Amino acid sequence: GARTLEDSDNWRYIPVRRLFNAVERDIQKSLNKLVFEPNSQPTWQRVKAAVDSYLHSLWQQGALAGNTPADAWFVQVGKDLTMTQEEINQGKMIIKIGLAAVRPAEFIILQFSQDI
Amino acid sequence: TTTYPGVYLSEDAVSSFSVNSAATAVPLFAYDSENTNTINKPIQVFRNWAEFTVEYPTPLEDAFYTSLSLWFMHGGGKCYLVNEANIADAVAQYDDITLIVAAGTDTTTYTAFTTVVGQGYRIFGLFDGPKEKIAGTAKPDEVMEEYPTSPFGAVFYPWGTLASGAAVPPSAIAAASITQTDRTRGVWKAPANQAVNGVTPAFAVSDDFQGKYNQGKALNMIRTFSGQGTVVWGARTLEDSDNWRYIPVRRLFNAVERDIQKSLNKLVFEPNSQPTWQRVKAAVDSYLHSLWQQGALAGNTPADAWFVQVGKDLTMTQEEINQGKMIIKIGLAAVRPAEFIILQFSQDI
Amino acid sequence: EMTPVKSLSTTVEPKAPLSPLVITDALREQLRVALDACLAMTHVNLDSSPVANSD
Amino acid sequence: SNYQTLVDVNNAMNKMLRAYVNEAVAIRFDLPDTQADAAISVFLYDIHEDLQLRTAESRGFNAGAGRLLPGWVNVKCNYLITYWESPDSQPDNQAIQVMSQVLAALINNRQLADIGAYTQVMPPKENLNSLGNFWQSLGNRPRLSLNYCVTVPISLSDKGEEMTPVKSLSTTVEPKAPLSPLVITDALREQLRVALDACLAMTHVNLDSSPVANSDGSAAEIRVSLRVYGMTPTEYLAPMNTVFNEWEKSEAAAVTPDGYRVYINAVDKTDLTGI
Amino acid sequence: RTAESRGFNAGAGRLLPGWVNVKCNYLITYWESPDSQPDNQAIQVMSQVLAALINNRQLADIGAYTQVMPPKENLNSLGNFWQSLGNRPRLSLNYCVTVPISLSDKGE
Amino acid sequence: MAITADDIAVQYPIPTYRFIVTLGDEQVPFTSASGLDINFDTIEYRDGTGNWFKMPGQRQAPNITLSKGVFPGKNAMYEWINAIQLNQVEKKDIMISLTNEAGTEVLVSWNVSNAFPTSLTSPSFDATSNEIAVQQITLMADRVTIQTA
Amino acid sequence: MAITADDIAVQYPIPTYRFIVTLGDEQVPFTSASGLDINFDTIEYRDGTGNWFKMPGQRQAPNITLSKGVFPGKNAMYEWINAIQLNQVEKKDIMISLTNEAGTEVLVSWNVSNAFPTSLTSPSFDATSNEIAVQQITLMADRVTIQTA
Amino acid sequence: EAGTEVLVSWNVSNAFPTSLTSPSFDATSNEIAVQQITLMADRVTIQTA
Amino acid sequence: MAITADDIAVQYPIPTYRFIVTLGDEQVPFTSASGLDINFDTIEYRDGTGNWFKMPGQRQAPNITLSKGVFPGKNAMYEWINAIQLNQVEKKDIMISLTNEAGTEVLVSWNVSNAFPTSLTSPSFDATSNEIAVQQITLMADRVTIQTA
Amino acid sequence: AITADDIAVQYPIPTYRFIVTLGDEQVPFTSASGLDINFDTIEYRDGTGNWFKMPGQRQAPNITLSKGVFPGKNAMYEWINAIQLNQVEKKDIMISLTNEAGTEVLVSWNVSNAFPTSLTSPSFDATSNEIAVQQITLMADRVTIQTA
Amino acid sequence: EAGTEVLVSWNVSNAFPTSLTSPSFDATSNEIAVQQITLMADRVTIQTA
Amino acid sequence: AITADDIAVQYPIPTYRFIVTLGDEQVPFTSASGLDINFDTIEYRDGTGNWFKMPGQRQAPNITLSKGVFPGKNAMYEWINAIQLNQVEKKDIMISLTNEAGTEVLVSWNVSNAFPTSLTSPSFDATSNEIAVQQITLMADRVTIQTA
Repeated sequence: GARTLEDSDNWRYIPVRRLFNAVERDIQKSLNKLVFEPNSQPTWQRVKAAVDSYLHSLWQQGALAGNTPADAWFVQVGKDLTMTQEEINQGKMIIKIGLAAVRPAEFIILQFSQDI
Repeated sequence: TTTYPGVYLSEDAVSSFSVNSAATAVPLFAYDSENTNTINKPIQVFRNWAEFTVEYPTPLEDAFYTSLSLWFMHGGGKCYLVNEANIADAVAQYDDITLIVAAGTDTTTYTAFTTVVGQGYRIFGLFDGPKEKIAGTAKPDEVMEEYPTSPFGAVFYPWGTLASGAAVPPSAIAAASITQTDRTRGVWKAPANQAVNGVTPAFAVSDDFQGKYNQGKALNMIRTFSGQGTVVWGARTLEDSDNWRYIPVRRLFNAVERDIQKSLNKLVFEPNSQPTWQRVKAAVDSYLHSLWQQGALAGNTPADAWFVQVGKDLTMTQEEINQGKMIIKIGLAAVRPAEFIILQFSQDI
Repeated sequence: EMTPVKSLSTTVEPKAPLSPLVITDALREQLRVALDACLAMTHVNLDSSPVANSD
Repeated sequence: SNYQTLVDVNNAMNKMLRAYVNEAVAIRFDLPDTQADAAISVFLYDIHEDLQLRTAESRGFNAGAGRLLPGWVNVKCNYLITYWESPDSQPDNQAIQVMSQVLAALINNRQLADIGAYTQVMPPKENLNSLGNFWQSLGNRPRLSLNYCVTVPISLSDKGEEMTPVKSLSTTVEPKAPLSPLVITDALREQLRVALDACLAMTHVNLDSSPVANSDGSAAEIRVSLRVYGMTPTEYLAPMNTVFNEWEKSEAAAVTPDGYRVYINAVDKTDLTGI
Repeated sequence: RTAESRGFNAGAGRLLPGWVNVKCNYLITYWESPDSQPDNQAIQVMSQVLAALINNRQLADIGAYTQVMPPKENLNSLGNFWQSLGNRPRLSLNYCVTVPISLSDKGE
Repeated sequence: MAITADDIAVQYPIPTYRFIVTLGDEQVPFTSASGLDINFDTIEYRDGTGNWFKMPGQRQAPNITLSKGVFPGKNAMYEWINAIQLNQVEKKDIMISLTNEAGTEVLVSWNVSNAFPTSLTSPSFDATSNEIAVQQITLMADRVTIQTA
Repeated sequence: MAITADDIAVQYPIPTYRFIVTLGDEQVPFTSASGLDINFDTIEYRDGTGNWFKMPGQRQAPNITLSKGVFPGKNAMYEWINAIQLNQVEKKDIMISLTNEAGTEVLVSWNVSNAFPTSLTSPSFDATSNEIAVQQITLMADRVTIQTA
Repeated sequence: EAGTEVLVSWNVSNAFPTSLTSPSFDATSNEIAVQQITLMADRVTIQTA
Repeated sequence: MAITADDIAVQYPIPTYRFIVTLGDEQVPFTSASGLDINFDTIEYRDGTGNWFKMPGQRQAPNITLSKGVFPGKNAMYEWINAIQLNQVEKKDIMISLTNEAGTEVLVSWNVSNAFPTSLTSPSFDATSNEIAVQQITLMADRVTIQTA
Repeated sequence: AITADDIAVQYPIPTYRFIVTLGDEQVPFTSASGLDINFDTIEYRDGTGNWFKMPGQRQAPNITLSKGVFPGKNAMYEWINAIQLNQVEKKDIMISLTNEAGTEVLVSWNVSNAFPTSLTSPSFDATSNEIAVQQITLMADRVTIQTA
Repeated sequence: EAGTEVLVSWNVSNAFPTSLTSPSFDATSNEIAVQQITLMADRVTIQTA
Repeated sequence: AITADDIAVQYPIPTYRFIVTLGDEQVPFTSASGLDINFDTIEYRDGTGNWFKMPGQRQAPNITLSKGVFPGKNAMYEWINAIQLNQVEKKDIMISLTNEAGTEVLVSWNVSNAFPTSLTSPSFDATSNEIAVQQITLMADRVTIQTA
């Protein structure tokens, strides 16, 4: 049995929760090495190609769902995408990612018969 | 009902057929309005078998159910059930229907088929024949007075008696040899000798019975053989003219007229001038050379096979350029089936 | 007068396995049935980009 | 829209360069012929067409007014800036604290008021051999010059082309016979040859064919528009006009090979030109 | 030029003169005779000289072959031409046209 | 012989620069376009009595090259080489027509049937050169035809 | 056709010199940068009935070249090629973006995933030439992508 | 010079084409669009008159 | 980014001509010096599931070239290629440092461990050329390192 | 226009993308060959002229696999070391040509009861830039091709 | 080249399969999966038409 | 980022770095091959259709080593010269793929009781720039793979 303490349709199944712990932490430890950069449009690029390079190493080893990288993840960071000018001027970089994980096959129903 | 994460066992008897469709066979299983067994949705889409036994979970015996069940077990992709008084509404609305099959249906499907042919939707109808046995003293001009005299239909007499004992309308047997032929040999090859499995005809047809029904309105027998069993035997439409005889050359010009219509609507809002008349003429020419190469036309050079003309003094006028109208007139030569194989023997060498 | 970064927020949410290509080419024959209509909406394009969808 | 003409580039060179050069020098646009003022003298010297930036553009349409748009060209302007003046001779010249704020204007303006141009600021192209020729054509007085290159699109003339959009499309496909136009043409030659030394006569006539659509065709019955062109002897052009005229309006086609029955609408015959 | 084959008449029986095609190489200036503004009198005339050249890539001679403003000249080469004028530089616009010119005509 | 029986006007060949290329369903402005060749490779059969037999063979697959500058905005040549999974690639028609001076009359065109990309180079990122950043794309197709009008 | 229905402003391609390269976690000023190519190699299958089948195959490994002058101070390209023991090498991301005139807007960039060095040349120690001492480094990686913004 | 007298000629017997190139569609060059055709034959003779 | 937080002075790369070479235990004035490269050759392992593995391999042996004019007096490069009997040759260190303008500060140097000669050319004895008689010597070694100070 | 969903129907399949299911686990291999279906031949001739040609009985396949040497645990040594005079864990081999994502089978070659008969060491050479590749050969009884 | 008429044919009377080889799977190869079947028969006939 | 401590875990191992422990001494060799594990095959068929396939008994490995000729003492001649009709000092062979420093084993191939059966002289040629290489072949009873 591999289920958590909540039967909602996204945070059922222990593995997809730990799959998003390690995603949210490997992107947090790979992008703290980009602090003190200017909070402008070249920085929002090398964020977006650092997240995208990590998840393509992750899609390739069978961790996401869908058979194109457009099927698997997206990422947005920028001026009218996810931040405001009130938040650029106080520093805050917001990086919103969405990604589709796989599910386990939990029930294998064998239905037998007599006719061929 | 699944509760625990293990492996489950059951013995509820179910069936399931795979999908091996072709894009040029999307039928229209028209059923009678005098029927309460059907779901009261007037038009509904059935993409595979595992969706059709969700709407209809119990095996019926009615003529719309032995028609779809004999469709899906020969491949067959999406296909439609429409009431017999609504088929003109559904042909005009879904844009990919290539067949109208009368699944045990007449007297208004024959009417509303003639509606959509005059409107020119490039459809091919598949009708039925008599349900009880034709005598032999029948005088065939009295039997095929009912049927339309359009080149877009065929009739297919002997009714089916598939393994559960129920009746299959012979518009579904004839549409079951079109799934397996458009998949395999193409739309230009006649649907006749393809074997449809799991059905047997109700009656029997001798060679001398089919011979009077061959020319004229062409009743298109379903016959069983030792070998290729229960094939359809005859591939002629409801008109014996020398260009719209033979079912396959009609469907070969439906799909040509529609694959050029869907490849050249992506050239609207271009200027109606001489560069546009070129990239019309090289888009038609590239399509038909893919079609000549896979054995669908006749003649052994591409000059033998097709031509196309579009332009200023060729096919249009300056009265028609200035109101937009592009006219693209194509002419192309298709192949014919070998219908009669005369063996003449002798004694001398 | 640009400002330094000094803080960084990362939020990862589940999504469906639709591509933006699978989304866009579904909105075309979704719209086509919403109406010669195939000839009408030939030269409209309607690119898509997936919003993050906070929950 | 973006098509800046050539006087619009000179005005773009005066706004960029007044802002850095001192307010009381001058910005002059010729070579000086008693000048009594300093006058740095921006000078344009060739307007050759820049080949390296042109593409295979496709002559855009309008489709709301139905008109073709004029397809531009883009030339390269090639200024050079000097400092005429008219001793000063110190390392902090008057002549070089003006040429220090000329190139400071150029260095800052790699993108002008014409924001869609393409600029080379101070290329390395000139040489002491080549500068020595220019310093003579001035009248034997050397100076310090700063070249500056700008390309810019200039649109063509504007006339109403007035094409119409397509908006509708008809496609009709009809059966034909398996005759090629080659099989048709070379059947009309020995069809005509028997219609008449006749092989020597119609040697240099050609009679190309193109199959007309034949609105209700068949599996037989191809229908063909001829055009006959070439050369024939003097006497033979007159009997050939009869066999052309019966082909044009014939109850039973023309020469037909193996049951095909080729038909003819127009003989045409404009170019026979019998000698 | 090609390998043309000296055409015949065959109605009057005469050989046709086999042409040659030369290249003409104009260049357009602006002599005049202060003006010194970015909106010159001298450059609003040279703005409508090249606008005439830009529009005419095909002349009244519709069967010519034209290079409109080639990149061929150089400040070294312009500096020699500006001296042979008598030491006065200008802005010139070169313009190249080829055209066939037929030979003499005799009765062959 | 130039036996037209009267004087015929001379024609000059039309220049390389006035051309126009459409990948298929759209028109793209390129800078260069090469390698649209019809190529056969011969088959021979020499014989002892001495008659040589020379024949054409198969017609070779063309290797078309197209180059274009790098612009700010969407790279349409990358979105067509990106979308490949192991044999899946969306083939396209190519037409490279050759217009007149005004560009309103196609004169000769070269038609290409199923061209898919095989390569896409980067520009030469040279800091010491005031020059346009170009990039070449190389296509492979199956047949090339010419239509004249 | 240029069917935008109204006049569209012309664009010139952006020059080679205004670019910017970061090895990964730092920005390095280089002089040249080449070989960032997407390359496939085709697979074919000819058939007796005559239909040729042409397909892409694998995508080839890029061979990127980067050159830079030799400066007084720490050689950062040597401290990354020094630290190799038999297969151990620290892979890095490479981004070669292509900015506008001011350099404050990335326009098109080329992204490289796991680039490790294979070579590092010396300068041409020529005593008879008044010229900068450059040195090239050649990388090998596994994929190249393009993002446009 | 006049072209009315053949002097030396080169005769080729059964030439069939093997290739036909396209022009170099270069937008940056004011130049004629040429195309080469390559033939293969079996013998070449020279006749002088 | 050039995030030094304050303006940093610009550096130009140091020229090729101001260098200095010592074979080992003596300093020799040369004219040219090339081929002091660190070169690896890769090892690859492609896999059916699709992960490519790219690695460095061995580091290749350098092939250094040194040229010098021919002077009146003792040929020191010949007395080191003369003294070979069948594998016996006296290996030497090579250092090619790269000084500042005065030459009193080494900036970057290239160190070579066991270099022995393999060839020694003659000058081009051309009577029709007013030119220096040079001669090249080619060395082979085993490793090249860089030290910066 | 070829519309790449049609490439997934009617174009052939290359040989560089394959998943090897080895018992109940997936093991990455570099090469895989020898999954043949071979029969013998029965012949019979009489004096009248009748030749009778018949398929015999099919013989055993010999499948050879090869993968690289990794620093962890050697799973192919642990399966050829567990031989005790008859006793070997037979396994089911599945070698499936897969899509580029690795998630769906195009066509598969199944192998019923395979057991190892050989395991070759890599060739050690001090002058070679290669990867250490072990090559195991298997022996089974049946080769099945499932297509889906 | 059209595929519609025989130049010369090799006929084979009663063939049945005796072998069927799998393709050689290699992760470093750009090739097509080719099966090779071998047949055994009794007579080979050449018809020419 | 691949962080080369992960290369030491999940990337494969090349074949150019290896230490050969020969008894109780280390001897530098150039090549080393033939450390295979080969079994025989038992088969049994009955008339009902049951084929029984079984591993036989494993046969002896034949290991071949090759090194260069050095001016000192020949240790491989001194071990093949000490044959008296049965009597040979058997040795334990260890061929370990090692790191670049030479101090820790990645994976090793062990060989139990090896004795020399051949020793080839180098090929003397006056027109060749090569090194004199002796090639010794060994015969043992067991090949063991230890991984650590």
